[PDB]
Amino acid sequence: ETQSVQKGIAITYLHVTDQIMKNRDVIRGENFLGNGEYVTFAGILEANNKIYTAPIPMGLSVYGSAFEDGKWVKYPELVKTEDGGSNSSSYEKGELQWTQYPNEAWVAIYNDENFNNPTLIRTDKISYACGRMRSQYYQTIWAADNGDVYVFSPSYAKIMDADVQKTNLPAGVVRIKAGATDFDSYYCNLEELSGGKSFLRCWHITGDYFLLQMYTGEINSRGTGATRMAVFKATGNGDKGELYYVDGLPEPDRISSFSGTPFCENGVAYVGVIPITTNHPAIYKIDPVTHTATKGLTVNATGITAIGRLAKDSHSTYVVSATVTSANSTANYLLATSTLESGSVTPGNNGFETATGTAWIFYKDQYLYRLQYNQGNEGVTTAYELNTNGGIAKRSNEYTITRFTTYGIFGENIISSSAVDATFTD
Ligand SMILES: O=C(N[C@H]1COC(=O)[C@@H](NC(=O)c2cc([C@@H]3O[C@H](CO)[C@@H](O)[C@H](O)[C@@H]3O)cc(O)c2O)COC(=O)[C@@H](NC(=O)c2cc([C@@H]3O[C@H](CO)[C@H](O)[C@H](O)[C@H]3O)cc(O)c2O)COC1=O)c1cccc(O)c1O
Ligand SMILES: [Ca+2]
Ligand SMILES: [Ca+2]
Ligand SMILES: [Cl-]
Ligand SMILES: [Cl-]
Ligand SMILES: [Fe+3]
Repeated sequence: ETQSVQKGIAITYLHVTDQIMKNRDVIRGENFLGNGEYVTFAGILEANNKIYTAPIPMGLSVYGSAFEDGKWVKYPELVKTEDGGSNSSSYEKGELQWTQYPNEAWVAIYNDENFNNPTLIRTDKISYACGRMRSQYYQTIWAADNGDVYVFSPSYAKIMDADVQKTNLPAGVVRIKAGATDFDSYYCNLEELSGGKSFLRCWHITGDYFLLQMYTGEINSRGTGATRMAVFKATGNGDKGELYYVDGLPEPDRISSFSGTPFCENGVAYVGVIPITTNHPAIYKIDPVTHTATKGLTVNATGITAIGRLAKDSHSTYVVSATVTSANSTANYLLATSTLESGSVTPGNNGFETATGTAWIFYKDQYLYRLQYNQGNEGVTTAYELNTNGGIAKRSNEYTITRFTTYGIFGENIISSSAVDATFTD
């Protein structure tokens, strides 16, 4: 029995009720899809009492390229001859970086949070189903309210250097009917409807409506120009899909960024809009039925990084995470407000100072979890709630967690994941 370093998939659970952190045994990532490559999970989607994730191919590890004298190497000219690269895309000699099979998408369906015996299904109609920004892999699989799972691809691989690693498929969407175990016949080419544009990430709003953060020009590694929103009605136009750019937002050349995860309530989506350069961020309400946006709460801070609701007994409030960035520091404030649609909030008092967070997740209206990314080192997390006096309070337990590149919720577990180096037997 021979042990060696191989690629695995790490899973971290934050149980919200028991307030306990667990690591799963690392899942073997090598040859996850049957072609030798290893994978990164993108998204943890709860629907139909199951977990859906997109196993995003990463190419071949050093172990994978060497395995049985290059068995898995389709394009040997791409195997790296020396260490190189930058940031989370640094590579080592012997790697084959990024997938050799860009013209397909996989989805893994798991019966529960123990992540055993996945149903793995493939489509050749779209490229892999994630968005990309730096190290992070953005969820682009989402469930309509009836349980149908829509699988979106922005065709990020079209920007790969080598022809054989670029996808030739336009950004598009496919479907897994609720309770089905394979894709059905649905397909929507989004570039045909969008004016040739793809997207950075997307989310579910309500019903069969989804929100897409659209590019003004070509998709790119830095996310430049991801400054418009569109509403996608999946079953629109006789089950062919319909895409409408959102009206009422600032001009794209006036938007610096959007806040990251929308807050959905009563059939609409609230999103923070951070303008370039006196102009303060504000929360806009996006009505998917009319694809219209209206300006609401103003946030007197640098940016907005989370929007949600917290409650305890008879108390409840909206909560807006606001960043305050100075020349020498970056601070974060949780701000309580009774409305997202008028007025303003300012740190300096109902605010509560926290560390900054790479990702913020509301668990229902009960808890707010902060997840911090730390490059190659370990991530960090803390959690917040409303006390019995309706004030914002920090939860007792904090955690050091494995490096993560995606996250989601299933049941009472917040789940985070990444592709790791790990020892495996054989
Ligand atoms: O605040 C943050 N970073 C901070 C701190 O980081 C830094 O000072 C530097 N970084 C790292 O050293 C780094 C190191 C690792 C790991 O290091 C280990 C040692 O322990 C090695 O042994 C391992 O092998 C592993 O590699 C992973 C990372 O992620 C890293 O960043 C320099 O970076 C920058 O100056 C900017 N960064 C960027 O421009 C940037 C750009 C990309 C690009 O993405 C494109 C698609 O979008 C294309 O695909 C390109 O191919 C790819 O290059 C990817 C990134 O990861 C980026 O950071 C701004 O960032 C920051 O200054 C932060 C926030 C959110 C998410 C993140 O990932 C962050 O880093
Ligand atoms: Ca749902
Ligand atoms: Ca401070
Ligand atoms: Cl629906
Ligand atoms: Cl409101
Ligand atoms: Fe990085």
